Amino acid sequence: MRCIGISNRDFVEGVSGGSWVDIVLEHGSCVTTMAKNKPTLDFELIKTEAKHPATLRKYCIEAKLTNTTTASRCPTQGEPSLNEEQDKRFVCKHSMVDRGWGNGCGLFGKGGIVTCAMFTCKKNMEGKVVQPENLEYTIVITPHSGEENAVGNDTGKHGKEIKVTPQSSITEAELTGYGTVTMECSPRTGLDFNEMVLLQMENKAWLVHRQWFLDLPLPWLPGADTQGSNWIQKETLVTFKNPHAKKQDVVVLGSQEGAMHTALTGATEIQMSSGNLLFTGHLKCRLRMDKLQLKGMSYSMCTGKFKVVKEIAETQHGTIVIRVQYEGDGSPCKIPFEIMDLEKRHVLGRLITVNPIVTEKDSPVNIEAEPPFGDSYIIIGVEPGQLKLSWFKKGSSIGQMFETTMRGAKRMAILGDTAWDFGSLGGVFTSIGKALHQVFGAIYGAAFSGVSWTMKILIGVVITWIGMNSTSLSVSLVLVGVVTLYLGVMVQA
Amino acid sequence: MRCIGISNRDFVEGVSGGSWVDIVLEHGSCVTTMAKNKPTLDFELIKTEAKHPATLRKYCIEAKLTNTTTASRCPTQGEPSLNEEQDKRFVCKHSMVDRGWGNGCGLFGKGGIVTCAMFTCKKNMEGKVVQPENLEYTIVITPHSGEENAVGNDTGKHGKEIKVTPQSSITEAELTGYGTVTMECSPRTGLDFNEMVLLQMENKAWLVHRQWFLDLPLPWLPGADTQGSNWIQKETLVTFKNPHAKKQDVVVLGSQEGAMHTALTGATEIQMSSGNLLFTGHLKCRLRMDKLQLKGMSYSMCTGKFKVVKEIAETQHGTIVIRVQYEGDGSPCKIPFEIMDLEKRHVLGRLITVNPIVTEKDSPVNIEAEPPFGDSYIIIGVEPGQLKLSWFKKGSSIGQMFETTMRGAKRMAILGDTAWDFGSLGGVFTSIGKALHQVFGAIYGAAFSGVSWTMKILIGVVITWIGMNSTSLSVSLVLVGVVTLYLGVMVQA
Amino acid sequence: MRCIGISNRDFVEGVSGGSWVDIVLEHGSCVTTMAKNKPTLDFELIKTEAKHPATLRKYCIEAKLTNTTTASRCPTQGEPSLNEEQDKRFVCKHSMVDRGWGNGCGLFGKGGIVTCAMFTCKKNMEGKVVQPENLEYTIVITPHSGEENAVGNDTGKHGKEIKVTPQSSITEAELTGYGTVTMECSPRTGLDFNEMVLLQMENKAWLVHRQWFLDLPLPWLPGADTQGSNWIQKETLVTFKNPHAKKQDVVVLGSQEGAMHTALTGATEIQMSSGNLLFTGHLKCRLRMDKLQLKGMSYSMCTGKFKVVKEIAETQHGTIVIRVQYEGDGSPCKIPFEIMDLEKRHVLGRLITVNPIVTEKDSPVNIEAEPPFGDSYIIIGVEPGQLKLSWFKKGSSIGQMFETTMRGAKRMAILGDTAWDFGSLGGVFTSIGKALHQVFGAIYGAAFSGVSWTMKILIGVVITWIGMNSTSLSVSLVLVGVVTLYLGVMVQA
Amino acid sequence: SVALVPHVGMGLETRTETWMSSEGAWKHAQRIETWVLRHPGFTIMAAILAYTIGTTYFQRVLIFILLTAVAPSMT
Amino acid sequence: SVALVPHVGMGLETRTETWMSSEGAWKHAQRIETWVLRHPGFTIMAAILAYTIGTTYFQRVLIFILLTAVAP
Amino acid sequence: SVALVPHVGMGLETRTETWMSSEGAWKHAQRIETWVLRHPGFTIMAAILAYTIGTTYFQRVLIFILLTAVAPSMT
Ligand SMILES: *[C@@H]1O[C@H](CO)[C@@H](O)[C@H](O)[C@H]1NC(C)=O
Ligand SMILES: *[C@@H]1O[C@H](CO)[C@@H](O)[C@H](O)[C@H]1NC(C)=O
Ligand SMILES: *[C@@H]1O[C@H](CO)[C@@H](O)[C@H](O)[C@H]1NC(C)=O
Ligand SMILES: *[C@@H]1O[C@H](CO)[C@@H](O)[C@H](O)[C@H]1NC(C)=O
Ligand SMILES: *[C@@H]1O[C@H](CO)[C@@H](O)[C@H](O)[C@H]1NC(C)=O
Ligand SMILES: *[C@@H]1O[C@H](CO)[C@@H](O)[C@H](O)[C@H]1NC(C)=O
Repeated sequence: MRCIGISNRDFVEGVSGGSWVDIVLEHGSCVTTMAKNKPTLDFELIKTEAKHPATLRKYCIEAKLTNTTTASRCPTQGEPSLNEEQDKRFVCKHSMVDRGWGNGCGLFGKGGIVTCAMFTCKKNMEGKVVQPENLEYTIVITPHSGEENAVGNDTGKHGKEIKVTPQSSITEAELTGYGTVTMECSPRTGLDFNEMVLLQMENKAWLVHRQWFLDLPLPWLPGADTQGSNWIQKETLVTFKNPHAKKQDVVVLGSQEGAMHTALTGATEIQMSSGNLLFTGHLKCRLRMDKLQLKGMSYSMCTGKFKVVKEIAETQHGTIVIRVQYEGDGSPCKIPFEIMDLEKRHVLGRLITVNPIVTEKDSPVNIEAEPPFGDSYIIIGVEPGQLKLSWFKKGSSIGQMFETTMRGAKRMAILGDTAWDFGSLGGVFTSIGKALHQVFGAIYGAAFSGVSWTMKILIGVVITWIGMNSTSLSVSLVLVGVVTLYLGVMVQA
Repeated sequence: MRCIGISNRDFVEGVSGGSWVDIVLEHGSCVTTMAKNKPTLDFELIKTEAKHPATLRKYCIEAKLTNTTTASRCPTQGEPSLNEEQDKRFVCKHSMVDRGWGNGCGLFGKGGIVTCAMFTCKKNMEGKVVQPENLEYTIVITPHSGEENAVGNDTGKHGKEIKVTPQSSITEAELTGYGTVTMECSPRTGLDFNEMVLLQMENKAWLVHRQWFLDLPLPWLPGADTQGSNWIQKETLVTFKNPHAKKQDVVVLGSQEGAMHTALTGATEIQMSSGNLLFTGHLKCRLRMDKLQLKGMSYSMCTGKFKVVKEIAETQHGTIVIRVQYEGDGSPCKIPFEIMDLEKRHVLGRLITVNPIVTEKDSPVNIEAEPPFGDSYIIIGVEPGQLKLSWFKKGSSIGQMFETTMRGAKRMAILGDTAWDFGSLGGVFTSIGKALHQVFGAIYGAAFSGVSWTMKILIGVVITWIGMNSTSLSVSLVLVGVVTLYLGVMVQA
Repeated sequence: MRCIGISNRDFVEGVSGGSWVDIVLEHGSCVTTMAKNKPTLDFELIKTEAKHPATLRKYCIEAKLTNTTTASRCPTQGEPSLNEEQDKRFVCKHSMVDRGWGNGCGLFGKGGIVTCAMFTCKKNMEGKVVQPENLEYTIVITPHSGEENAVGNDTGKHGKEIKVTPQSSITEAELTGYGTVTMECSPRTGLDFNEMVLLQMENKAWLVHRQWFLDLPLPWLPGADTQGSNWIQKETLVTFKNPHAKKQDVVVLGSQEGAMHTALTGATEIQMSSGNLLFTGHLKCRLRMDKLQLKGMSYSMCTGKFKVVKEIAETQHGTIVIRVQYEGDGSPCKIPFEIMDLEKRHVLGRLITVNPIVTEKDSPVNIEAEPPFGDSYIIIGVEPGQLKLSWFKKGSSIGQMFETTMRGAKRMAILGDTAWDFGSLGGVFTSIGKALHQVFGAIYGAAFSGVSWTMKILIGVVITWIGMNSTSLSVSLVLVGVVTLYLGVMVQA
Repeated sequence: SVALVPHVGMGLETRTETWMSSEGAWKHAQRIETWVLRHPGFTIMAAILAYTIGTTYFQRVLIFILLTAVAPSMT
Repeated sequence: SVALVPHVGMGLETRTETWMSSEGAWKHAQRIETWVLRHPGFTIMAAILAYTIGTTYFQRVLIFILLTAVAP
Repeated sequence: SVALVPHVGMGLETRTETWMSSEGAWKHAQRIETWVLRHPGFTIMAAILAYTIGTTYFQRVLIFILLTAVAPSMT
């Protein structure tokens, strides 16, 4: 019941013939899985951890210059020389200054000048790389037990926590009363950590693109470095000035921390202070329900009277949660629960909290159900004393199908080809849709890499216009431009 | 003789009927003036001082956040309110957060959340403004006295320093032995300090455009503010994060000192530590030579022998300097000095140090002269013992006319229409030329404001291409095109 | 009489109205000057000294490597780091090597490797630059005194040595018995030492083009350098081998001394061991004969007999030398000397050793004369005992004219437009030829700078073929091609 | 500056809100709009040149938008 | 960021060398070069689009340059 | 190598004999001559290509001479 209250909640219905279903668990999201005669389960990916990061590169973001020395040379007599030019701790530059009798030079003309100052890093940021085998994902599996304090409860020990590492494809959890859930996840195909860097600056951290990180114009040390003083391209952090060709000075540029934050705009903030913790990305998992069992599948029906102890509340996804309490005898028993039409003729609503049971009489039960659009009767208990609760559900099936289409589109915009795995039962149309998405996505990704969302919108308008003024090409370009436009509206940057 | 050695040295020849000449003095440059009956004077604008500056606004470049406070509302109950949302010491933001039974809420849905944090500037930069009336320009006037230690000498008291203010903009300098020089400067038309800010960051200072300074996307205080509790646009230096629509937090962005250094790229650095000293920009002056007089013009010519005590040396502008010492009697006397062909039939070059004299026998005399291109002979003194020194000057007159044309083109690029004042004697063609340049300078200076040199090169090529393709309109656009391509090559940013 | 025996010998005859004649003195050449009532003189530039050379650059020709260190990095973990990379004494190279479990690495792939070695110069070469005012030319002026041991004597004190420097146009020499010779020379236009470098390798030295010297692909130090260790472009003298992507080794390349001897092919060797001594190049001089008088004009003709003590011998230029001893009384006296036809009617040849005299009876006298082509008779003394010596000169005026045209064309090839000054009295057809030569010489020098003689021959044939297959263009190009072919045949490289 | 090369368009975006998602969204367009409001004379010239170079109204509007966008970015 | 609004094109430049003039001269030309080398796919898509939209070769090359310069 | 950049064609030649003037005179000719005798196959391909590229026998001979001279020099 931990999923109840999350806006980014998905409902995966049904398993394959082999009683499995594929799900993709995202951070900040939550998946509720339902299958016929199986317990409903809530899955949340709550933690991704990177272990044993190697340092790829340190970058200096705040430096200090000292020991500024300069040497001149009369015109036509070549380059000046400082002894400090042999030391790479010194940033140096050769310029020209006017020379003549007034400068102690028997000749007139441009003479060579060299300025050297010792470069010292004050603050640096570190780029760390982690091996995919060193990832560990924490998934929390909370069943729909109806327990009193379980609705949207992410603090208590209602759910089971499991660790998903590449060191074992199978992760099993014993859910007390529900049998065992088996998950086979893909910790190597989530975020591609071979293409990524864990960038730690002062007290914050970001997950960044590795090649972008290696192109940052700052002074750097290789991660292998130990001296901490032989900075590469220190010139990106200093500036020499020869205002009137009379004298050359050098000054360190200011701290680039604030500029790095501007540079980090479209990256995802992570934790690196005490452990490398990531709360972003997804985990594709194959959920195996074979060893799952309805808790209290072997209970008789409750015959006594129920009372509502927390009034029906609608969630953001059109389901309703109610808390009820059994007053009768015979606990533990199975709660009678039905959503019916106004005639009390057709059953109209499916349970989410499947097989709701009373375990202790004085312990109330939370029951999530999905009513139909329009009016309906939530029927609880048997006669006499049956509760007949009226509920109206706003919306329509047409509006729901449109909202399902957009969520599906948004899942593709975020997951890419992995979105075809999301509720997948190994069907043949899903493997085709995935393969065509992989080739179209690879081509699309090469063509729109690096551009901002405003550029994708401009290009989408351009391509759509080249199709509207074109033929089979006219539907292709209009389709490509419209998907491009949609992705520019959906992408964060 | 101070100008000798400077590569940005300009020779202005000729006075008007009124014995005056208009000169422009640029920082880092220097002007050598000479008229027919006048002594040669060197002019250098050596200091611009801006006095009594008022702070326009302080910008915050490094802040810290403290006292973070959050308030939440349940869904459908609108936005929560913190007391700190009315405290201008706090930056605040509203967001949405999923609520439900697990969050202590009776409903499910997006609840409003507001996060506030107290804003404390740690480091700020100050932008000061000076009134045009509080400018003080220092000009040093060095006569070509031939004095021994005067060649390219700025570390001495050879020249006379005049101060020029917008109130006392006409001043006279008594040049000992050379009469009196009068400078009528226009210190209100060189730089427009009503449009400029003296921007002081930590230990460095820049002269920056006022409207650009006010458009800086950083938190700011008015110049009167003494407390620092009313920072305008604090949101530019913080970011609020709601990663998973679950919890909002606010973090201070890093120090913007290095980003401000990037922002200051095409601005000119100044000094605001020992007073507001500018070593950039120009001063237009009318030089009056009426009361100038050549020194020792009643002297008889020396009849003794001279010896070279410092060999002839060519300067970067095609002139030579030589230091000779007198060995004869009759001091003070005029030095016989000519530049002739090998047979001494024709006079080939002229003096810069007009009327060179010997004041004391044992004090060597420095003499600057302009030899012709090619072979020439510097003849010093009269026989017996006459000095005859061979000199060869590389280059030609045609190449000199190209260098003079480029030096004038570059001056119009730097000074705009003020370049028409540089050696002006008040003619009609100069007035007409300056008036047209003021108009084309307005139409150009509005069309290209805010544009980089690369964008000037591109537009210059585009405009040139339109001209080469469409004769009245064709020559006009190719001229605008090639002038734009020149100004893109010449500009610094 | 010092010219007598030099193959590169020229006879300059006649002076201008101002009693001067321009000559060009080359190293290894010699000039004999004649004028109607003037003594005959011999002029030889025998020494060019450059003084006070500054080191422009040192170049390492032989190095050694020591202290070789290497460091590797696992694949995807960035670059390895050696501390020696900070010291610029060390040459370093980054490469890639196969890494894997056998190499102690947890991944497979290309890992970074860095190799460093200490670079030490064993032998270097220094290029020095001299200022044109620090050149001293030594000219020996030898009168045709007829002295016994004067003919071709370069090891004696027969002439007067004069020192030509830029510090004085006029050089004057007392010729004892011949008055005074005045020379106004052009030391600033002999060689352009501002474009030249005096290159000193182990024990030899060359005069090299400065830009060629600054483009030498070798490790260098600035002439200002005093430490001797911060070598620039050290990698020009080392090789890093990574033959199988297993291991990177560095080795030093061999001594480039022999390779530098190949590079110095078209250059002229000088002496820098005990002072910068040059025996190459030319000096243009104006020779003033105003104060030259013949010696012994107030003597009477000799009356006694003469005996030939060294038989007539022809020089390479069609002059003859004879040594006679006076056997009579009345010394000092003038030697009766004519060249006549067999009938002693017509005077056929002139004296080179004009006014030959016996200074002492026992001292024999050398007399140079130019006989006509064909039969001539050398009449020495008077009767009784008058010597009458038949001489035959082979050749003709037509052959002497052609050899003169080849000597003048050869002088233009070597001296360029300076050849027009060689026997110049100041005509306007010499002034126009010289100015035109300076124009076609500048276009030719720019067009054929850097090409060898075989390329000059190729282009000459190609331009001639273009001209041959072109009327006005045909003559103008066949002529350029023919001159290009002649210059390609005459140039030493 | 690193601020000139931001982490935009890298293909690492998840459903999680990125570092400065709000600011990195409309900053460029606001920077363009502030620039045009400070340099209307270049925009008039860019409009003139776009019209002259473009042979069709689609090309002209595309050249104008690109010139106007390029100019504050090239700085 | 303040770094995105530099002090360029303000008509205050004198003969004096400005603050980071030598550095900041080609930094945008080197930035676009790095980006084109990192993202050839867009540059290839920019060429095809510039070819299709522009009629003349001047329009094509101009659209291509502008597209390539706006993208980074 | 420095040997590849000789001090040839620098315009400092005097009447004085230069450093390896007799030696350096025909080295390049002798070097090209030996090469043709060791690599006659390329000279045939050079002749064939010259005949094909050039329209006139002056173009063809020039292309053959230049191609035969470049071949042992790019090495
Ligand atoms: C830098 O200056 C400090 C100041 O005394 C000095 O101690 C130190 O040796 C200097 N460093 C170098 C490398 O010269
Ligand atoms: C969450 O569950 C824990 C565990 O029993 C409970 O103590 C807590 O009160 C619950 N919180 C809510 C909001 O239901
Ligand atoms: C900020 O926090 C400190 C420490 O709790 C407190 O003393 C101070 O009053 C707080 N300021 C505000 C405005 O709440
Ligand atoms: C400059 O002039 C001062 C004043 O006499 C003198 O002391 C100093 O030596 C001079 N400097 C030079 C370089 O001539
Ligand atoms: C180089 O090696 C020698 C031993 O051969 C050692 O004594 C010396 O300290 C080393 N120098 C450096 C700079 O490593
Ligand atoms: C050259 O002159 C010197 C000086 O008299 C003399 O000793 C020597 O023998 C002479 N040599 C010749 C070859 O005439």
